[PDB]
Amino acid sequence: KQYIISEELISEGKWVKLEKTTYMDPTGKTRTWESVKRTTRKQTADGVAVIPVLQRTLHYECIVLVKQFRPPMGGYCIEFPAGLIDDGETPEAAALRELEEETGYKGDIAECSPAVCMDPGLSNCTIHIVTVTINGDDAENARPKPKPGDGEFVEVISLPKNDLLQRLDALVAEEHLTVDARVYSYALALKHAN
Amino acid sequence: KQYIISEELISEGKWVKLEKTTYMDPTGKTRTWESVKRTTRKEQTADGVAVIPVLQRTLHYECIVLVKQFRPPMGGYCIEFPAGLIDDGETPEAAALRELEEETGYKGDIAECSPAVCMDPGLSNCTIHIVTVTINGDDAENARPKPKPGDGEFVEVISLPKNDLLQRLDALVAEEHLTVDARVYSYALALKHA
Ligand SMILES: CCn1cc(CNC(=O)c2cccnc2)cn1
Ligand SMILES: [Cl-]
Ligand SMILES: [Mg+2]
Ligand SMILES: [Mg+2]
Ligand SMILES: [Mg+2]
Ligand SMILES: [Mg+2]
Repeated sequence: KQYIISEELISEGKWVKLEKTTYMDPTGKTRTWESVKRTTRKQTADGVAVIPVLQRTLHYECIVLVKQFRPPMGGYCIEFPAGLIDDGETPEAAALRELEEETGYKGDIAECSPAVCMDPGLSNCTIHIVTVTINGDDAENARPKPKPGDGEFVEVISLPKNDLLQRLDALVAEEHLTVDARVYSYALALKHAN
Repeated sequence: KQYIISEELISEGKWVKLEKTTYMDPTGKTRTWESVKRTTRKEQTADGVAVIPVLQRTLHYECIVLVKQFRPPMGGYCIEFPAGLIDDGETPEAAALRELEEETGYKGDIAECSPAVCMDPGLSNCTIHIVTVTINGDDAENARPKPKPGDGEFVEVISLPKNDLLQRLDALVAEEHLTVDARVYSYALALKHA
């Protein structure tokens, strides 16, 4: 019933563009929206985010997160490891690679979402969420080696899965960090389950 | 270590702008980023709210109330938590309960309110509060609830059982062209993972 009629470029940077989208509303009235897109998409999605479940015997299961300065936020954020998918790369492969580069952990794929939207009122940006388990007792994950790309500066923060939401709240309260909405949503549901 | 040095307007719409962000990297070197912001944020502690609405009714399994809308940036239909921008002077809780009623017809009760969390921090400064609200589906107010959508706003309500959320989302994605939001999918995943 609703659909895109046209898109007008407003401004294109190296990484991001802003468009004016014209669309037909379900009454048959014509309407405009300001839309953001990445200039990098080729892929099933722009990016992957990895939910990394660190499993060590005789320990709580942990969710492995990352902390990094985010220029658009003007501050540090706590997030799932994540990055853009390389042209020709599979989401699964992008997940294991990003996870290794950002955390040093080598992990196994458990499940992979369809493409899901990041902020559909604002952008067309999509990701695959990839659940990965990490056998923390294997020698390759003993002293995990983070291999950052150029200009990446990532701190790793592992938090117990069964207390994730209280732990994140603590970090916000004391460290003045910004938690990612997908992280926070996952944490909420761990508490809301049953 | 890292901080913003300057922010230069590249293009400003009515709703969104694009900025050339200059910052200090942790090595002491100056770098740039392209940043999206909204033009609408004033003194709100966040741009918007998303509501996690837990519909509770005697002798029913709890349902998560979700909305389906056409999203011009995406060029299609998306399934999301009920959400909107926080009006100037409005509390996040008030905005959550107001958007929930407008989008779904339901009158909720506040359960909890997150701190400001980031929507896509590699791209934008956009933030929300994620507000958990219970809905007393036994109350006569919530019996046959009518959305009160604004001018040009057209929302469908989809209530799904919490205890099977991920499979039910997967089944809807299998039947039609539509994208699930990343926060909704994250929440459904953690419910499975718990
Ligand atoms: C469908 C009816 N309607 C019109 C508006 C006004 N436009 C915007 O809020 C907006 C925000 C971000 C980018 N572009 C446009 C809100 N609902
Ligand atoms: Cl798991
Ligand atoms: Mg990354
Ligand atoms: Mg990376
Ligand atoms: Mg809305
Ligand atoms: Mg609304």
